[PDB]
Amino acid sequence: MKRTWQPNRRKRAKTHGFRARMRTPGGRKVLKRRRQKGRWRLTPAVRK
Amino acid sequence: AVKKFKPYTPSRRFMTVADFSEITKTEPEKSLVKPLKKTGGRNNQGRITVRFRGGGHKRLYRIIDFKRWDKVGIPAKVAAIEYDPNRSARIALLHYVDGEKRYIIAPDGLQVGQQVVAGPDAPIQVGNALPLRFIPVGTVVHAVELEPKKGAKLARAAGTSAQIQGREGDYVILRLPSGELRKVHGECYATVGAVGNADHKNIVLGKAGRSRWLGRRPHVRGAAMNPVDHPHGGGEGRAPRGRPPASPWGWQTKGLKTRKRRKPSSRFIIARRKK
RNA sequence: CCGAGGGUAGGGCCCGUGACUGGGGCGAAGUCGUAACAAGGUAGCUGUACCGGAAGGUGCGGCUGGAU
RNA sequence: UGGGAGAGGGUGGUGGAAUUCCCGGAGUAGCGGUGAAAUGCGCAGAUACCGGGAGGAACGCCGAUGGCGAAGGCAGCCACCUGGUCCACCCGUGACGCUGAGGCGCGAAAGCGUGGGGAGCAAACCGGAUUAGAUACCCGGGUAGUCCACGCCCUAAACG
RNA sequence: CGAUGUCGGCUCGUCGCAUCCUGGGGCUGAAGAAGGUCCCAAGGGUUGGGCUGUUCGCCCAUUAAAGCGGCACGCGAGCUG
RNA sequence: GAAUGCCGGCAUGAGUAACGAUAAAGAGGGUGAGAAUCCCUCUCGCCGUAAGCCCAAGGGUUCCUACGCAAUGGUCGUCAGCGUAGGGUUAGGCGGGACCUAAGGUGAAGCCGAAAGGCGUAGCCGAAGGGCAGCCGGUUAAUAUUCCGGCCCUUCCCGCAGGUGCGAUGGGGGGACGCUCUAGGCUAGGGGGACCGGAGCCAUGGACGAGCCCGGCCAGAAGCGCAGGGUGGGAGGUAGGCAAAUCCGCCUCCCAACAAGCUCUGCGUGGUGGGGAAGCCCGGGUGACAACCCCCCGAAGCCAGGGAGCCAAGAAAAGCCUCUAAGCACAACCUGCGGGAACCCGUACCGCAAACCGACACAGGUGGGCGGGUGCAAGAGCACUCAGGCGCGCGGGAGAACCCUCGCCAAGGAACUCUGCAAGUUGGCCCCGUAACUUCGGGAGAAGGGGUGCUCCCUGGGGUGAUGAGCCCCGGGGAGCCGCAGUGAACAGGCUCUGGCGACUGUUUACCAAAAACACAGCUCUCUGCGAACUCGUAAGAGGAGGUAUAGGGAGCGACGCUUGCCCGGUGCCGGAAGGUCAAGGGGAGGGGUGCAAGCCCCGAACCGAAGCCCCGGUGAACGGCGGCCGUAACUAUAACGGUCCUAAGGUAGCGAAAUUCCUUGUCGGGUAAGUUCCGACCUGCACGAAAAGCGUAACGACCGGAGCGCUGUCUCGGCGAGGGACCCGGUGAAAUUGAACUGGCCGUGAAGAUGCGGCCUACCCGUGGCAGGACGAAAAGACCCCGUGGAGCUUUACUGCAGCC
RNA sequence: GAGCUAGCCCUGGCCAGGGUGAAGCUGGGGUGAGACCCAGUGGAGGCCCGAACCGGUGGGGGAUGCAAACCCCUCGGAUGA
RNA sequence: UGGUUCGUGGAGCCAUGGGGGAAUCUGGGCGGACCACCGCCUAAGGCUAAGUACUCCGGGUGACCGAUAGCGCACCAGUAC
Ligand SMILES: [Mg+2]
Ligand SMILES: [Mg+2]
Ligand SMILES: [Mg+2]
Ligand SMILES: [Mg+2]
Ligand SMILES: [Mg+2]
Ligand SMILES: [Mg+2]
Ligand SMILES: [Mg+2]
Ligand SMILES: [Mg+2]
Ligand SMILES: [Mg+2]
Ligand SMILES: [Mg+2]
Ligand SMILES: [Mg+2]
Ligand SMILES: [Mg+2]
Ligand SMILES: [Mg+2]
Ligand SMILES: [Mg+2]
Ligand SMILES: [Mg+2]
Ligand SMILES: [Mg+2]
Ligand SMILES: [Mg+2]
Ligand SMILES: [Mg+2]
Ligand SMILES: [Mg+2]
Ligand SMILES: [Mg+2]
Ligand SMILES: [Mg+2]
Ligand SMILES: [Mg+2]
Ligand SMILES: [Mg+2]
Ligand SMILES: [Mg+2]
Ligand SMILES: [Mg+2]
Ligand SMILES: [Mg+2]
Ligand SMILES: [Mg+2]
Ligand SMILES: [Mg+2]
Ligand SMILES: [Mg+2]
Ligand SMILES: [Mg+2]
Ligand SMILES: [Mg+2]
Ligand SMILES: [Mg+2]
Ligand SMILES: [Mg+2]
Ligand SMILES: [Mg+2]
Ligand SMILES: [Mg+2]
Ligand SMILES: [Mg+2]
Ligand SMILES: [Mg+2]
Ligand SMILES: [Mg+2]
Ligand SMILES: [Mg+2]
Ligand SMILES: [Mg+2]
Ligand SMILES: [Mg+2]
Ligand SMILES: [Mg+2]
Ligand SMILES: [Mg+2]
Ligand SMILES: [Mg+2]
Ligand SMILES: [Mg+2]
Ligand SMILES: [Mg+2]
Ligand SMILES: [Mg+2]
Ligand SMILES: [Mg+2]
Ligand SMILES: [Mg+2]
Ligand SMILES: [Mg+2]
Ligand SMILES: [Mg+2]
Ligand SMILES: [Mg+2]
Ligand SMILES: [Mg+2]
Ligand SMILES: [Mg+2]
Ligand SMILES: [Mg+2]
Ligand SMILES: [Mg+2]
Ligand SMILES: [Mg+2]
Ligand SMILES: [Mg+2]
Ligand SMILES: [Mg+2]
Ligand SMILES: [Mg+2]
Ligand SMILES: [Mg+2]
Ligand SMILES: [Mg+2]
Ligand SMILES: [Mg+2]
Ligand SMILES: [Mg+2]
Ligand SMILES: [Mg+2]
Ligand SMILES: [Mg+2]
Ligand SMILES: [Mg+2]
Ligand SMILES: [Mg+2]
Ligand SMILES: [Mg+2]
Ligand SMILES: [Mg+2]
Ligand SMILES: [Mg+2]
Ligand SMILES: [Mg+2]
Ligand SMILES: [Mg+2]
Ligand SMILES: [Mg+2]
Ligand SMILES: [Mg+2]
Ligand SMILES: [Mg+2]
Ligand SMILES: [Mg+2]
Ligand SMILES: [Mg+2]
Ligand SMILES: [Mg+2]
Ligand SMILES: [Mg+2]
Ligand SMILES: [Mg+2]
Ligand SMILES: [Mg+2]
Ligand SMILES: [Mg+2]
Ligand SMILES: [Mg+2]
Ligand SMILES: [Mg+2]
Ligand SMILES: [Mg+2]
Ligand SMILES: [Mg+2]
Ligand SMILES: [Mg+2]
Ligand SMILES: [Mg+2]
Ligand SMILES: [Mg+2]
Ligand SMILES: [Mg+2]
Ligand SMILES: [Mg+2]
Ligand SMILES: [Mg+2]
Ligand SMILES: [Mg+2]
Ligand SMILES: [Mg+2]
Ligand SMILES: [Mg+2]
Ligand SMILES: [Mg+2]
Ligand SMILES: [Mg+2]
Ligand SMILES: [Mg+2]
Ligand SMILES: [Mg+2]
Ligand SMILES: [Mg+2]
Ligand SMILES: [Mg+2]
Ligand SMILES: [Mg+2]
Ligand SMILES: [Mg+2]
Ligand SMILES: [Mg+2]
Ligand SMILES: [Mg+2]
Ligand SMILES: [Mg+2]
Ligand SMILES: [Mg+2]
Ligand SMILES: [Mg+2]
Ligand SMILES: [Mg+2]
Ligand SMILES: [Mg+2]
Ligand SMILES: [Mg+2]
Ligand SMILES: [Mg+2]
Ligand SMILES: [Mg+2]
Ligand SMILES: [Mg+2]
Ligand SMILES: [Mg+2]
Ligand SMILES: [Mg+2]
Ligand SMILES: [Mg+2]
Ligand SMILES: [Mg+2]
Ligand SMILES: [Mg+2]
Ligand SMILES: [Mg+2]
Ligand SMILES: [Mg+2]
Ligand SMILES: [Mg+2]
Ligand SMILES: [Mg+2]
Ligand SMILES: [Mg+2]
Ligand SMILES: [Mg+2]
Ligand SMILES: [Mg+2]
Ligand SMILES: [Mg+2]
Ligand SMILES: [Mg+2]
Ligand SMILES: [Mg+2]
Ligand SMILES: [Mg+2]
Ligand SMILES: [Mg+2]
Ligand SMILES: [Mg+2]
Ligand SMILES: [Mg+2]
Ligand SMILES: [Mg+2]
Ligand SMILES: [Mg+2]
Ligand SMILES: [Mg+2]
Ligand SMILES: [Mg+2]
Ligand SMILES: [Mg+2]
Ligand SMILES: [Mg+2]
Ligand SMILES: [Mg+2]
Ligand SMILES: [Mg+2]
Ligand SMILES: [Mg+2]
Ligand SMILES: [Mg+2]
Ligand SMILES: [Mg+2]
Ligand SMILES: [Mg+2]
Ligand SMILES: [Mg+2]
Ligand SMILES: [Mg+2]
Ligand SMILES: [Mg+2]
Ligand SMILES: [Mg+2]
Ligand SMILES: [Mg+2]
Ligand SMILES: [Mg+2]
Ligand SMILES: [Mg+2]
Ligand SMILES: [Mg+2]
Ligand SMILES: [Mg+2]
Ligand SMILES: [Mg+2]
Ligand SMILES: [Mg+2]
Ligand SMILES: [Mg+2]
Ligand SMILES: [Mg+2]
Ligand SMILES: [Mg+2]
Ligand SMILES: [Mg+2]
Ligand SMILES: [Mg+2]
Ligand SMILES: [Mg+2]
Ligand SMILES: [Mg+2]
Ligand SMILES: [Mg+2]
Ligand SMILES: [Mg+2]
Ligand SMILES: [Mg+2]
Ligand SMILES: [Mg+2]
Ligand SMILES: [Mg+2]
Ligand SMILES: [Mg+2]
Ligand SMILES: [Mg+2]
Ligand SMILES: [Mg+2]
Ligand SMILES: [Mg+2]
Ligand SMILES: [Mg+2]
Ligand SMILES: [Mg+2]
Ligand SMILES: [Mg+2]
Ligand SMILES: [Mg+2]
Ligand SMILES: [Mg+2]
Ligand SMILES: [Mg+2]
Ligand SMILES: [Mg+2]
Ligand SMILES: [Mg+2]
Ligand SMILES: [Mg+2]
Ligand SMILES: [Mg+2]
Ligand SMILES: [Mg+2]
Ligand SMILES: [Mg+2]
Ligand SMILES: [Mg+2]
Ligand SMILES: [Mg+2]
Ligand SMILES: [Mg+2]
Ligand SMILES: [Mg+2]
Ligand SMILES: [Mg+2]
Ligand SMILES: [Mg+2]
Ligand SMILES: [Mg+2]
Ligand SMILES: [Mg+2]
Ligand SMILES: [Mg+2]
Ligand SMILES: [Mg+2]
Ligand SMILES: [Mg+2]
Ligand SMILES: [Mg+2]
Ligand SMILES: [Mg+2]
Ligand SMILES: [Mg+2]
Ligand SMILES: [Mg+2]
Ligand SMILES: [Mg+2]
Ligand SMILES: [Mg+2]
Ligand SMILES: [Mg+2]
Ligand SMILES: [Mg+2]
Ligand SMILES: [Mg+2]
Ligand SMILES: [Mg+2]
Ligand SMILES: [Mg+2]
Ligand SMILES: [Mg+2]
Ligand SMILES: [Mg+2]
Ligand SMILES: [Mg+2]
Ligand SMILES: [Mg+2]
Ligand SMILES: [Mg+2]
Ligand SMILES: [Mg+2]
Ligand SMILES: [Mg+2]
Ligand SMILES: [Mg+2]
Ligand SMILES: [Mg+2]
Ligand SMILES: [Mg+2]
Ligand SMILES: [Mg+2]
Ligand SMILES: [Mg+2]
Ligand SMILES: [Mg+2]
Ligand SMILES: [Mg+2]
Ligand SMILES: [Mg+2]
Ligand SMILES: [Mg+2]
Ligand SMILES: [Mg+2]
Ligand SMILES: [Mg+2]
Ligand SMILES: [Mg+2]
Ligand SMILES: [Mg+2]
Ligand SMILES: [Mg+2]
Ligand SMILES: [Mg+2]
Ligand SMILES: [Mg+2]
Ligand SMILES: [Mg+2]
């Protein structure tokens, strides 16, 4: 049956995207942490 | 008249529609329609603030002239009477001799081809706008401004009307459709006559589907809920209210007056609604 | 082929009968009240409506077959 | 053809009196009600009086033993649309008539449906008295209804 | 109680005998036939339905008889639910 | 040495279950160290509204080719969506961008918020919507509307010529719209042809035939033809379309008018460019100078912005046209022609699936288009089959129990059982014919029954032709033939009587409840006069509503029919400007501290002083309530009646052993041979009752009861048969569980149910297929129960607060 | 965190075929006119049968599954809330 | 109301959301309600090194670890998943 993952590249980008993150004080701080952790990709890679 | 249907289906049995015989044109004036942004009950927060709404038939807001003193002395020919889905009432398409076309809430007894006019000097005839101070006392009137130059507010719904009961200084005394006796400013425009389509109230929807067409989504009794939801929630099996009957928000829904007491407009309200 | 009739199925009328139920007639030596006949002690009757242990009462309109 | 009387009917208007209610003014120890009372109303200011507003219903005097209609019925007043009927002329038609099983229409009040309207009145109902009891009569309240539009209902001491 | 699944039904049995039947008897207010009552006896047998979830019971038609109990009110790593 | 400890390794179960749809396989030939599994041929089966083809998501090299088989592949492997390497994605016209707007998002102005931030008409962003210029064929191992070929076309720049008041983000027009039904004429697609083309074939008894088999088109500017869409013309006036206006709107006259005209699109033809089968031969050659036509069927697609009807009344903006404004008129725009210019991104391959979402090459999920033929009334249904694609990534055997799915069955026909659960029966279409009841629609496919194939003969109406042949469609009437059987296979109601609940179609516990529950039209209370009430928010702002009492919010009830009684003491709500109480504050008699003093400081009575409560009254479709004892009638029984106590007032109508009745399987009647159920009554209703509505009600129901008919393996009562497992052999090979084990019965004993203690009895060692009584078997640190001064959700006249309102 | 799920908003798309035959319209009958009746036309509906599609009624299978909700048969809605 | 040890306490002091509202030294604040006395200080403007906190980085040193330890990572680790 229909499951929880229904990939959509626009939805993925317009939600967890870098521009979404930087728009919000919570999101900006997410990037801070991920960067501080040394994480290789601060934002979900998506194929545009 | 109100059209009745033969019961060839369970819900056709009680379903009744309007007669639509007063209607002359079946298309809206393109010049005068704008798209209606549907709200679905929700506000700018996205939050439902009025419940059980949405999914109504797509409708197109016909711009109505509630000022009408916008064109004093300038007459107009009643060109057509049209359907307006945005209101209980019917609308009339006025071809002003100025060339300008406008919509007004069609009064009861209007005529395709009759001419009307707004102004103090205007006759006391159907569909004519005047300030109240020039309208004869006792004459029935509709579409009344509440304050000067603020647009018609009172008596706009189908069949509704107000009657002048006398004057007192700058103000006059109106009997609003509710039955409330209120002081309206004498310089407020009103249109002699009563709103047409008086048969509106005698319409039986007939089915659950028709309510949906009107954007009215199903209502849920407080009693049919749980304690987290409604004050009337819970109870094993059915149950009486078990408290004073209340809204979902707790406030009492039987008899409790909610109009603000120190409201400045109290000075101009004589007698509260009756019945 | 038709055909007495037999068979399956479904209707219509009439008769007997039926837990129980409704009111009716007669019985009288019972209990309850006293509605009508006199102005019957609130004039009566009537169609209708509602109501009451019961007769009845009351409303609305009608008749005199109402005393004075 | 020429007249006439009349609450005959339908619709739209409009006029005064009175009751109730609301606001104002003035005034105070009771008002009300009955066979007598009580319930009720009244110093939280009633009743009685004056001014004003809202609203509904019914139309005093004329009014009469009267008029009209087939009956039910119909009453302040104006206009409109409309029926029946009586009189004179003796002019036209030339028996074209009377009656009427069925049929159709009308049909007081009460009652019903949808919607308005609601002052007075008032089934139901509540209370006060009377009573042996009083699910009545009398008294203070009071809901349908009484009123309008529309459709039913089709009864009567619808009687001369 | 770091779990010993519960009524009744179905299936499959097996056991006790305080025996319902059949077998052997004593007494009888046992003439006969049919019973009553106690004794010995567990080998085998102990039907089909109606009602109710029912066990139980009542009822129908039979029968030699339509026994009563134990086995975690036998049996859900066998079924039903 | 233990913590159901943590991390790792390795055991057990065990050569065990399984190896993923029962659509299916066999042989021959090649390759290779190795072949059931890779390649080739033949034979067989499966899908064919797909299991075929094409899009869009998503995936991201999986594409093609060469070389490989450690691992991945549920087996094998020489093969592969796997490993290595190389190659492959070509656009002014397809899609998106350099165009437009939708919700929404963002947001100059502005508003708000302790900060972070929240809003906000315009503008901008935003598309699978509007707009917009490419069709046919050929070519590669792999791309093509992209390369090539032919035939067409758009925009931009420049120039030429002719034309004109040119000129805009400004004005107007247009773009611009629903649902259902639908006309005319075409196209797509399809069927037939005795006509045209074609390699061939004559078998096995017949056929050299109007024989069989195969094919008989595609695109194409201008012009023309057919079919449709769009659209009135001229003048005069003009005060409106926030400037201007010759445009638009409005008024008037004159013509035109269901036409014509002008214009746009579709289809046909169209110069020209292509394609072109079966068979045969080693993807290509051939067929072939291929033929390329006629008749019929015909769309849901095109003409289209067509028509009609209906109510629930059906986007925007740009492109486009027109109007003018600054400006500018040797400029500009328009029209034709010519030359030049035309960028970015995508393009492979999967795409109902082994490449997407499901940890898997997972019997699941995934939007749009195409989806042929014949037969069955029709159709996308069903059976077969074309094209195309597959036989499902372990096999070979055996022919036990048992399980699954399926077939049949003597006599009986529900005796089964909680229940006809299940399985039978019934089954499409044409005709005949259909009851109570009813809201007159229905109930109704009621019920029940007759017909159903084929052959010959006769005749009727339609469509396309022409009015005829031919084709196709819809019939009618005779007379015959065969079988057990004619919707001969597949797809396709069992029916009736009667009660409860709910009016009804709908909705719901995603993953144990689809119901009587929720919703529902409808009814009634109630709040709200508009900056509405109410809701969200600290606010701004929103929703309500661009609505205005025939409206909007809240509550209850729940189509409809007939109805909805009595109690206002208490609670709630509404009204009451008296009275009583009541906080801050006003007031300051009086009293105090301190100072030598004026002074400073402090306590402080009467008195005034809101809402709220008290208080007076109203209110039930507001929260709610709606008694008891005793006496009494020509026999008994009973109580119309009376008496009394209590109450705020003591249940009205209707209904009642009921979705309610404890006693209870109440009593009586019905049905049955027998009825704790069911239906009808009765009423001492433990403990119905009138909008938490009362009582009924046609129709409706995968709701829950009762009965009968029909038919049945449900049963008496089981038997046989089929396939997939189970079993055997080859390949691969788990799992929970597991203190260690050399793990028997009885009777006892033992923490009270012993393989493990005692006494007996019995017992050679080890397996395999089977059954489940025991190991208080496995699983889950019992959901029940209790306990903990454990935790949560919910309630209130518990406490104490806060928002909110006064 | 609304790529599952709930509701709403914008913009698109889908629902083979068959059956029933409301209003209306026309013609006729009827009447003072009517109401109304009758035939033909017409094509309404939370209308009927039934695919796609949306469901999830009963049974069986499955239960270390093909599957952390599947499979077979049966059944509901299918122009509409 | 907050701050201070100060929870309304006899509650001053410092700060201030509301209302009232001065004076310039003969001004004013304070020394724990208040009054006197004796004293201390000069509010409603601003700036100011050093001594102090921390350790991304660099270095030195360990009765610190020695690959289940020591940082999550000694290894291409905030990676694979
Ligand atoms: Mg789905
Ligand atoms: Mg996941
Ligand atoms: Mg996307
Ligand atoms: Mg997208
Ligand atoms: Mg890096
Ligand atoms: Mg109709
Ligand atoms: Mg019906
Ligand atoms: Mg109508
Ligand atoms: Mg339209
Ligand atoms: Mg529009
Ligand atoms: Mg527009
Ligand atoms: Mg917004
Ligand atoms: Mg938001
Ligand atoms: Mg009208
Ligand atoms: Mg209404
Ligand atoms: Mg109504
Ligand atoms: Mg509603
Ligand atoms: Mg509701
Ligand atoms: Mg609930
Ligand atoms: Mg909640
Ligand atoms: Mg609550
Ligand atoms: Mg409750
Ligand atoms: Mg609950
Ligand atoms: Mg409840
Ligand atoms: Mg209850
Ligand atoms: Mg005002
Ligand atoms: Mg008497
Ligand atoms: Mg009397
Ligand atoms: Mg009398
Ligand atoms: Mg009595
Ligand atoms: Mg009375
Ligand atoms: Mg008189
Ligand atoms: Mg007379
Ligand atoms: Mg004469
Ligand atoms: Mg003569
Ligand atoms: Mg009458
Ligand atoms: Mg009357
Ligand atoms: Mg009384
Ligand atoms: Mg008495
Ligand atoms: Mg009275
Ligand atoms: Mg008389
Ligand atoms: Mg336990
Ligand atoms: Mg013995
Ligand atoms: Mg003896
Ligand atoms: Mg004897
Ligand atoms: Mg003997
Ligand atoms: Mg003995
Ligand atoms: Mg024995
Ligand atoms: Mg034995
Ligand atoms: Mg025995
Ligand atoms: Mg039974
Ligand atoms: Mg015997
Ligand atoms: Mg015993
Ligand atoms: Mg026991
Ligand atoms: Mg047991
Ligand atoms: Mg037992
Ligand atoms: Mg079990
Ligand atoms: Mg059991
Ligand atoms: Mg069950
Ligand atoms: Mg159960
Ligand atoms: Mg561990
Ligand atoms: Mg083996
Ligand atoms: Mg084993
Ligand atoms: Mg085995
Ligand atoms: Mg095996
Ligand atoms: Mg399997
Ligand atoms: Mg199968
Ligand atoms: Mg197989
Ligand atoms: Mg097969
Ligand atoms: Mg070989
Ligand atoms: Mg096919
Ligand atoms: Mg590759
Ligand atoms: Mg490949
Ligand atoms: Mg390998
Ligand atoms: Mg190898
Ligand atoms: Mg290798
Ligand atoms: Mg392998
Ligand atoms: Mg696998
Ligand atoms: Mg590869
Ligand atoms: Mg090109
Ligand atoms: Mg483009
Ligand atoms: Mg550019
Ligand atoms: Mg753009
Ligand atoms: Mg914003
Ligand atoms: Mg700003
Ligand atoms: Mg686009
Ligand atoms: Mg394009
Ligand atoms: Mg091509
Ligand atoms: Mg290529
Ligand atoms: Mg020009
Ligand atoms: Mg110009
Ligand atoms: Mg323009
Ligand atoms: Mg057509
Ligand atoms: Mg073509
Ligand atoms: Mg031969
Ligand atoms: Mg063709
Ligand atoms: Mg003018
Ligand atoms: Mg202008
Ligand atoms: Mg001009
Ligand atoms: Mg052509
Ligand atoms: Mg060729
Ligand atoms: Mg050649
Ligand atoms: Mg040749
Ligand atoms: Mg040739
Ligand atoms: Mg044709
Ligand atoms: Mg169609
Ligand atoms: Mg159209
Ligand atoms: Mg724009
Ligand atoms: Mg100029
Ligand atoms: Mg560029
Ligand atoms: Mg490509
Ligand atoms: Mg592909
Ligand atoms: Mg699928
Ligand atoms: Mg598809
Ligand atoms: Mg495919
Ligand atoms: Mg594949
Ligand atoms: Mg997959
Ligand atoms: Mg994978
Ligand atoms: Mg596979
Ligand atoms: Mg799959
Ligand atoms: Mg699908
Ligand atoms: Mg068929
Ligand atoms: Mg089907
Ligand atoms: Mg099929
Ligand atoms: Mg096939
Ligand atoms: Mg397989
Ligand atoms: Mg049989
Ligand atoms: Mg039988
Ligand atoms: Mg039975
Ligand atoms: Mg069944
Ligand atoms: Mg069949
Ligand atoms: Mg019958
Ligand atoms: Mg039939
Ligand atoms: Mg044959
Ligand atoms: Mg069928
Ligand atoms: Mg019952
Ligand atoms: Mg229901
Ligand atoms: Mg349903
Ligand atoms: Mg569920
Ligand atoms: Mg759940
Ligand atoms: Mg669901
Ligand atoms: Mg779950
Ligand atoms: Mg669940
Ligand atoms: Mg259901
Ligand atoms: Mg109702
Ligand atoms: Mg607003
Ligand atoms: Mg608003
Ligand atoms: Mg608005
Ligand atoms: Mg309810
Ligand atoms: Mg009360
Ligand atoms: Mg009260
Ligand atoms: Mg009271
Ligand atoms: Mg009282
Ligand atoms: Mg109050
Ligand atoms: Mg006083
Ligand atoms: Mg003093
Ligand atoms: Mg002192
Ligand atoms: Mg007060
Ligand atoms: Mg009540
Ligand atoms: Mg109470
Ligand atoms: Mg007696
Ligand atoms: Mg009673
Ligand atoms: Mg009974
Ligand atoms: Mg009860
Ligand atoms: Mg009990
Ligand atoms: Mg009982
Ligand atoms: Mg008994
Ligand atoms: Mg009997
Ligand atoms: Mg039962
Ligand atoms: Mg009964
Ligand atoms: Mg009894
Ligand atoms: Mg009840
Ligand atoms: Mg109640
Ligand atoms: Mg009932
Ligand atoms: Mg009825
Ligand atoms: Mg019923
Ligand atoms: Mg159901
Ligand atoms: Mg069997
Ligand atoms: Mg077999
Ligand atoms: Mg074997
Ligand atoms: Mg013991
Ligand atoms: Mg024991
Ligand atoms: Mg033992
Ligand atoms: Mg030992
Ligand atoms: Mg065992
Ligand atoms: Mg087993
Ligand atoms: Mg053991
Ligand atoms: Mg066990
Ligand atoms: Mg266990
Ligand atoms: Mg478990
Ligand atoms: Mg634990
Ligand atoms: Mg525990
Ligand atoms: Mg639980
Ligand atoms: Mg405690
Ligand atoms: Mg304790
Ligand atoms: Mg606690
Ligand atoms: Mg708690
Ligand atoms: Mg708030
Ligand atoms: Mg409030
Ligand atoms: Mg969603
Ligand atoms: Mg489709
Ligand atoms: Mg259809
Ligand atoms: Mg029509
Ligand atoms: Mg239809
Ligand atoms: Mg339907
Ligand atoms: Mg259906
Ligand atoms: Mg299912
Ligand atoms: Mg279910
Ligand atoms: Mg089966
Ligand atoms: Mg499961
Ligand atoms: Mg179905
Ligand atoms: Mg439906
Ligand atoms: Mg819709
Ligand atoms: Mg403090
Ligand atoms: Mg203290
Ligand atoms: Mg302090
Ligand atoms: Mg301050
Ligand atoms: Mg000093
Ligand atoms: Mg200070
Ligand atoms: Mg001090
Ligand atoms: Mg001191
Ligand atoms: Mg200073
Ligand atoms: Mg500093
Ligand atoms: Mg220094
Ligand atoms: Mg420093
Ligand atoms: Mg270092
Ligand atoms: Mg070392
Ligand atoms: Mg290591
Ligand atoms: Mg480590
Ligand atoms: Mg080591
Ligand atoms: Mg580590």
